[PDB]
Amino acid sequence: ADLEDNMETLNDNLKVIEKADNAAQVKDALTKMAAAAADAWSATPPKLEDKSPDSPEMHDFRHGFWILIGQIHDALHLANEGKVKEAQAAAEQLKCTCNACHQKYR
Amino acid sequence: ADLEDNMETLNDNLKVIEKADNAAQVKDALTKMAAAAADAWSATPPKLEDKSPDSPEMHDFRHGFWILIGQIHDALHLANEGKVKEAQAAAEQLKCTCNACHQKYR
Amino acid sequence: ADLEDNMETLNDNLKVIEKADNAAQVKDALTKMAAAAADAWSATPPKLEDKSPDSPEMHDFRHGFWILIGQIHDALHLANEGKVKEAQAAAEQLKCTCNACHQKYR
Amino acid sequence: ADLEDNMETLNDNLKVIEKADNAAQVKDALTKMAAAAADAWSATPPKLEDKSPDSPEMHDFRHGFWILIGQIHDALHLANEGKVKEAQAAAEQLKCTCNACHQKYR
Ligand code: HEM
Ligand code: HEM
Ligand code: HEM
Ligand code: HEM
Ligand SMILES: [Zn+2]
Ligand SMILES: [Zn+2]
Ligand SMILES: [Zn+2]
Ligand SMILES: [Zn+2]
Repeated sequence: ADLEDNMETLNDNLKVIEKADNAAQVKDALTKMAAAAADAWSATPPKLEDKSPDSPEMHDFRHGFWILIGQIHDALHLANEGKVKEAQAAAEQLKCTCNACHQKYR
Repeated sequence: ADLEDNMETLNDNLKVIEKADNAAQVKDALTKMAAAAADAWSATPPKLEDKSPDSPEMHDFRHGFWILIGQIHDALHLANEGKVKEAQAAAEQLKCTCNACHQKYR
Repeated sequence: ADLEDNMETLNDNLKVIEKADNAAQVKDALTKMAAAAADAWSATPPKLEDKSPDSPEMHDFRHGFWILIGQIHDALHLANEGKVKEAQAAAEQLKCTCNACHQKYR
Repeated sequence: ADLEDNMETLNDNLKVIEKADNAAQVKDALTKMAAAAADAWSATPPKLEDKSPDSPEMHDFRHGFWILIGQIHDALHLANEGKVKEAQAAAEQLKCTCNACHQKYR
């Protein structure tokens, strides 16, 4: 659905990964994050409402999702390999991307 | 919207890139493809209708979109640098990904 | 060592993947390709000997190795998950990048 | 050459990026970092000397370099586009990867 709901599922599932005991829990959480990130692709954030869909800001905004999506992808492979700690570490590294976009556009 | 519509916009814009004379045309077409690929993320193809969203087939199906999205991302950077020929070559390389998914799931 | 030798190991191991019966064989081959691709990074091809290391051609040449390295990395994740067929398909998709560089610079 | 020398050039060039006033400076520094990261690929860190090259630790160590290499690649596209501030931000995000590997293996 909307940007806020997608952001909520990203946040909820990042916390799930942080507290996870097994690979299945991490895999499920990352799958849901992948779907939320993909669904958020086309959203226009409130702070960029006055800007063109083709503006440098909107391109940069969408670029952040490219980065997040790529990171979720790789973290899911690590989880699929049963590498819980490695996948959790990869999910922690996702935060740098979360935080970078929030700093600019939230 | 639906899978078929997203595939049409992928195909339309790939052709635009092949026939393009300037970077602006390639940039615009790749941007459209990126949106279409992200929107297609969550779709269930007709041939996998009987399968679980968590089946090996559906994970592999979605994985192909991860690959496509990554390739579109890189091609847009080359287009942004004004490297028309390089971006066109990158777009041609996308076809390997198109064809690979079609052969399995179309 | 030298570009030719790295290319030999890339080609040899690609063929090993094609003929492989299990994931261990694919994993081993892809690990060898990863090392060869990384070692090839800083090589200057005969056809670009007259060009500056900072030339558009040399940047483009190195870029092709980034692409190849990224694809080997993902294919190895698939092999690590025991997805032999998927990893073999991924390795087949590597050829598009092999061929693209050879057409321009070999 | 050796791991320590590669780390020095990574560190020196990261600082250059942080203090840079032009895209050319950032481009040059990122190119050097890419070469150093590629060269570090096959190194065995002192803390993993008693481990097999096929150990989980060595796989994870090498994985960190793939991640770094991917991020340097993206950052260089941004610099090539003349987006100094975006490239500098991308280089800052590299630190997350530097720091993550150091915490585990330094
Ligand atoms: C896993 C990574 C991420 C997490 C955990 C996350 C989490 C959140 C949370 C909890 C909110 C607040 C929702 C609310 O109550 O209003 C939010 C808002 C927001 N996020 Fe993220 N986020 C992530 C990645 C990103 C990325 C990559 C972008 C941009 C590329 C982004 C852009 C935004 C924007 C623009 C808002 C404000 C939404 C609004 O006001 O409607 N986020 N995020
Ligand atoms: C740029 C690359 C691609 C192009 C140019 C392309 C093009 C097309 C076209 C023209 C159609 C027929 C649409 C119609 O009239 O019904 C189609 C269908 C389809 N494509 Fe793609 N495609 C691409 C990428 C992909 C990828 C990466 C996947 C899988 C991950 C995929 C999966 C499918 C499926 C499952 C259908 C069947 C849709 C249906 O019958 O309802 N495509 N594609
Ligand atoms: C997995 C894919 C690849 C395969 C199977 C492959 C295989 C080969 C083979 C069989 C040769 C000729 C044999 C030799 O002289 O050693 C060669 C040479 C060469 N390759 Fe590739 N290669 C691959 C990837 C690449 C990529 C991505 C690039 C560009 C970035 C590239 C650039 C070159 C160049 C410039 C030569 C000529 C070197 C010379 O003759 O001194 N190759 N490779
Ligand atoms: C751009 C990111 C990075 C920067 C700026 C950086 C910088 C440094 C510096 C300044 C040192 C101390 C000098 C030395 O003794 O080598 C060092 C050491 C080291 N780094 Fe990094 N590094 C980065 C990335 C990484 C990554 C990704 C890994 C692992 C995947 C890693 C593993 C190590 C190890 C094992 C040492 C200790 C080796 C030794 O000195 O005996 N570094 N790094
Ligand atoms: Zn990975
Ligand atoms: Zn690129
Ligand atoms: Zn993958
Ligand atoms: Zn990018």
